[PDB]
Amino acid sequence: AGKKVLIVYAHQEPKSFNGSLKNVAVDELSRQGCTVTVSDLYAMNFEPRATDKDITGTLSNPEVFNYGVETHEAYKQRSLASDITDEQKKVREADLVIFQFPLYWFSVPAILKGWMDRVLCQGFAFDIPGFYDSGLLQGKLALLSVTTGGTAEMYTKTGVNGDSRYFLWPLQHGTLHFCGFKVLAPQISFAPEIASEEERKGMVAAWSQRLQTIWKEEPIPCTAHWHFGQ
Amino acid sequence: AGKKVLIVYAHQEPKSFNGSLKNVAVDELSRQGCTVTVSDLYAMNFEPRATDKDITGTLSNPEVFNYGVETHEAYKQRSLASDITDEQKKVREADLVIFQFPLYWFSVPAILKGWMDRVLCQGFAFDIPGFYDSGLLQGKLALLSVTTGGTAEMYTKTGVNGDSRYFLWPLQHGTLHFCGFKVLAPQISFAPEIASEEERKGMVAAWSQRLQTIWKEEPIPCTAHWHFGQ
Ligand SMILES: Cc1cc2nc3c(=O)[nH]c(=O)nc-3n(C[C@H](O)[C@H](O)[C@H](O)COP(=O)(O)OP(=O)(O)OC[C@H]3O[C@@H](n4cnc5c(N)ncnc54)[C@H](O)[C@@H]3O)c2cc1C
Ligand SMILES: Cc1cc2nc3c(=O)[nH]c(=O)nc-3n(C[C@H](O)[C@H](O)[C@H](O)COP(=O)(O)OP(=O)(O)OC[C@H]3O[C@@H](n4cnc5c(N)ncnc54)[C@H](O)[C@@H]3O)c2cc1C
Ligand SMILES: COc1cc2c(C)cc(=O)[nH]c2c(OC)c1OC
Ligand SMILES: COc1cc2c(C)cc(=O)[nH]c2c(OC)c1OC
Ligand SMILES: [Zn+2]
Ligand SMILES: [Zn+2]
Repeated sequence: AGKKVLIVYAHQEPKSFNGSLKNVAVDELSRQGCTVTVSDLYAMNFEPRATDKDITGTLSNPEVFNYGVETHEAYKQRSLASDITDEQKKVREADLVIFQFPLYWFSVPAILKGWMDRVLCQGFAFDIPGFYDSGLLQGKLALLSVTTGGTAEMYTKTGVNGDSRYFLWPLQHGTLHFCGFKVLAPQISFAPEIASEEERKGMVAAWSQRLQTIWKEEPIPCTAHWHFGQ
Repeated sequence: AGKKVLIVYAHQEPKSFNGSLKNVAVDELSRQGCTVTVSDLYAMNFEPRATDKDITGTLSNPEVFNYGVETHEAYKQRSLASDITDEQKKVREADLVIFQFPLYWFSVPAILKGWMDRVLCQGFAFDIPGFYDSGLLQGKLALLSVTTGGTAEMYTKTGVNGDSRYFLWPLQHGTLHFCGFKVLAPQISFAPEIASEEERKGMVAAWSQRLQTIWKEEPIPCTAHWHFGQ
């Protein structure tokens, strides 16, 4: 039915497993009659650096640059760079934001980290006060769809990498919940490179099949308990 | 002495509290007679995107681009882009790598994420085998000197942000420990912007004092227990 989805996609190679997961999301959401938009960050040469080029107006303090102060004021005055406002319009319209990426250093690739740093500015995504459950993107859903090099077993509490949920914390809690998003359970596609060709097709099908009923899902409780236990 | 230090610094404004912290680290380590080098990433316009420009010459598989495979092959065949190779020479020579940055979204700014993603490549920082305790940079020390916008009290386990140690995990453990580093206790300068002209000088002065005895320090046990445990 009547939903708008933004997929923020961070992989260099269209033929990759990430590209397959993004393409199946588009195909299935499209099939459902949803509105779908993809921000293909590498193809867009998306600027990840937080710099003074992100404000085009008179600086609030031209003597000592403070990226958070200057972008907050620029957002209110409409003087942010247009690549930022282009992504902001997509997020604003979206009911669900899916992030599709390979795990780099237990986190997002820098090009996507740059999307979070620059697009989710004060005034647009949160305010002080106006964060966590009162964040400005309240009402919207977010979902991380992550691929890893490590196996599910490496990503357990007693495994070497620790539990998968541990690395989710700065993303689900520190970023998405902070901006007010309700967070759907992560899609984690373990070790596609080590899996067989059929185990891969299976992981792509499993994502497609989940997407069929994504509008029926409740979010996670995005708490310290959920991520860490005890 | 005879020790080498690399400071990887990620802040746009030389007059910032981050800039002050970097400058006192240069001043004090220089005073002790250490060899000191600073990678000032915003001044270098450091590239954060992981792309096929990171390999010069021609590719291992030009049909399907795999960043990890290609940069592993390029490292071995000495055909990585010169910005990467320049940083790897700094790291190879360094006995201690200090990361100086403001926390962005419970993590490093994207410009710094990009240095970790691009410089810490397979064959250089890690391989199979050679990770965690046996990572390729074993013997070297690493230290995160982070400033935050939130207060220490927000960064307690039952506070709004959770324990600081929770966000340190993907950086200290998933990145630095993985590559072989012994991780020195992070230096966390909580909410400098809400603090006095002093308190701030207190904070800078304490970073300078800690640096006096930095070579006597023992690394933290970089384990799940240290980050999450009882
Ligand atoms: C800087 C860097 C940091 C990293 N850090 C981490 C980390 O911290 N933790 C960790 O676990 N991993 C890490 N990795 C590894 C990375 O997460 C994995 O390599 C990545 O997740 C694999 O996803 P991919 O799309 O690149 O896989 P691909 O190699 O593209 O996928 C595997 C295979 O599936 C094929 N395929 C594509 N579509 C389909 C389909 N329709 N059906 C069947 N097969 C298909 C592909 O062509 C390929 O042959 C890191 C990698 C780099 C480069
Ligand atoms: C995208 C983004 C994401 C963020 N995400 C997070 C997050 O997840 N969690 C979080 O807690 N915060 C977050 N922050 C806020 C950020 O971490 C802090 O704003 C930053 O850490 C403050 O350090 P600074 O150097 O930038 O401060 P400054 O503003 O430069 O420091 C405060 C004052 O100290 C002055 N000063 C400089 N040198 C000295 C000195 N020698 N002695 C005394 N004073 C001096 C400065 O001029 C200034 O007036 C985020 C910010 C942005 C922009
Ligand atoms: C930094 O690169 C990689 C890092 C990791 C880390 C930190 C943990 C892990 O379990 N697997 C990895 C991996 O896959 C085997 C990588 O390369 C593909
Ligand atoms: C994205 O920006 C900010 C984010 C945070 C987060 C996630 C937690 C926190 O405790 N403080 C923050 C902060 O300091 C006021 C920021 O700067 C405005
Ligand atoms: Zn949460
Ligand atoms: Zn560790």
